Amino acid sequence: MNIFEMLRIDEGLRLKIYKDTEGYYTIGIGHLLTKSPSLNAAKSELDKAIGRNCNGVITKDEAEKLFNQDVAAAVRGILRNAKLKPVYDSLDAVRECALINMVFQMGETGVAGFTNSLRMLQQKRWDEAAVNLAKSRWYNQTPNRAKRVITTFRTGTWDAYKNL
Ligand SMILES: [Cl-]
Ligand SMILES: [Cl-]
Ligand SMILES: [Cl-]
Ligand SMILES: [Cl-]
Ligand SMILES: [Cl-]
Ligand SMILES: [Rb+]
Ligand SMILES: [Rb+]
Ligand SMILES: [Rb+]
Ligand SMILES: [Rb+]
Ligand SMILES: [Rb+]
Repeated sequence: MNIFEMLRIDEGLRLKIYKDTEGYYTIGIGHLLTKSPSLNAAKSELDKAIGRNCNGVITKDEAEKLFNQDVAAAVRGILRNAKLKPVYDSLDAVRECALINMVFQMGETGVAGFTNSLRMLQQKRWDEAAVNLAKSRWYNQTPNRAKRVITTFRTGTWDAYKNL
């Protein structure tokens, strides 16, 4: 298990534009296209992302291309974010994956807002952090995915993903 396998479990793979858990147009492995309700706006974003005439459909290789961009950019953005960088650097490589997962799902700014949980993580107060992380819209709206991510933070193991 690694970050790619983890997010592939959590996000799935779809080759046609679809609506994510929040109702937003998405494709591939959790590649958010737009929050607009206009499918045409989503289709324009897609063509621009891939560099061709897709009208809503991509290949697996293309989906994987966007996914590695998105993971790379999540890591890079964490390391440029003054709130998230110290926490990332303080964490072991398994727990880092949980942080990348959260940023992938809810964006940098959203994760950086978990001030109290981030402090508990940097303090290595794992069960306290886990309790705090669950007190969130995040957890309420996607509780099974959040449980998996939280278990990864709490334990530093892949127990919540091994054989998914
Ligand atoms: Cl439209
Ligand atoms: Cl993009
Ligand atoms: Cl604790
Ligand atoms: Cl709490
Ligand atoms: Cl869920
Ligand atoms: Rb998804
Ligand atoms: Rb996403
Ligand atoms: Rb729509
Ligand atoms: Rb580290
Ligand atoms: Rb905050």
